[PDB]
Amino acid sequence: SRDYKRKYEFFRRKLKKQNDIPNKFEMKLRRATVLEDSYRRIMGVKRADFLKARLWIEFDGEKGLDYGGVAREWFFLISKEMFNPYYGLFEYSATDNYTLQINPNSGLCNEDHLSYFKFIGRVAGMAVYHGKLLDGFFIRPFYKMMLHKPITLHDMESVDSEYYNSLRWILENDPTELDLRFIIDEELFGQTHQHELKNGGSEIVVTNKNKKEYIYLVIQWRFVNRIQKQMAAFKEGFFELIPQDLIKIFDENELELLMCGLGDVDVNDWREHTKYKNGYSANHQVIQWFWKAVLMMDSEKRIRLLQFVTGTSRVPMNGFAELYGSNGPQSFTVEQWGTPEKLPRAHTCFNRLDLPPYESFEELWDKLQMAIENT
Ligand SMILES: */C(=C\C(=O)OC)CNC(=O)c1c(C)n(C)c2ccc(OC)cc12
Repeated sequence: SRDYKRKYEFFRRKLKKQNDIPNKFEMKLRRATVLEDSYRRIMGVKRADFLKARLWIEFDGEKGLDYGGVAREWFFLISKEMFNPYYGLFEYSATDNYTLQINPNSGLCNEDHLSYFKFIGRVAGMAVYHGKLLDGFFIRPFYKMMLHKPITLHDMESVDSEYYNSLRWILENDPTELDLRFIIDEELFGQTHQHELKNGGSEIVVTNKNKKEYIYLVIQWRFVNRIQKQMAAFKEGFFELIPQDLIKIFDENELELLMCGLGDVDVNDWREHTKYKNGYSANHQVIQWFWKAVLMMDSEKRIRLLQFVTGTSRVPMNGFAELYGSNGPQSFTVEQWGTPEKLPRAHTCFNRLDLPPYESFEELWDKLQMAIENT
């Protein structure tokens, strides 16, 4: 089979251009109401295929800009809004994670919530159709639901590890003597909430004979049952732009990468194909601290550092041994430039981090992550 790169190019060949469509899609929005205005237009088009036209976007009556860049800005701005937990469509999967899942209480904000999921679906499809990325990472089960792949216990590990270990225990041992029932206790607002996994579930005991069912119903309750209509509205919109036949070529990792640009970076591969100049070296103290800092950063923040130094996020194929700059090949490198008072600067055309010789690890962390806060 093909690898991701060939897969993508194959996918692009199959995604045929739209003939029977106006040569552009005009929408004029206002930054302060970018959600309401984007929604109204994109959900108002005669046909979804109008969205496949080249994107002619205009913010606030500001006339005369490069539409390839204004659109990229829109994808960034509309993502920020759609995926803000304030609105109640999406919420963080856990207190300790940066990943997003559908909020099952979405309907309480807005009775009309489902049509907003279709909108988000269309915009996601538009990102994929025109080759731009959404700004936001979803939980793995979001990506599997899109591909109609089964949600597994393995998918619980990435989200909630303590809960995954209780269910793995149950899987690997006989739970009969625990006297567990076909119910789920949930903690909300400092109260206990018990839900039937099935009819008369409180009176049915979990054993080795029915536990595979048990684990399945749990996983469903956690990731599917309360969010079926929302996801189904999101998919309808998404599939109005990308035929679901075509998306099945990718698996859940490749799909995340396609839509959003993961998100899973081997820091060892990063470290062993790096150069050092202007006094720095493989074992210099400042460089040790740099590699410590990177190690402890969020996989989201590691990428935002890579975006800053490279140009955009997209680790090359075969790892960091084949990184390219502007003119030909260019390995990731660090140069001892400037003085501790100034932040680090990046030359994207030479994939190089100009890094001052800082005196402390925490100073390095302070200055490095300030200079990343821009993209
Ligand atoms: C509802 C409270 C909550 O988080 O419960 C799940 C808050 N959401 C909104 O007030 C809201 C606003 C201001 N806008 C423009 C919305 C559009 C769509 C939705 O759909 C859920 C909610 C919105």
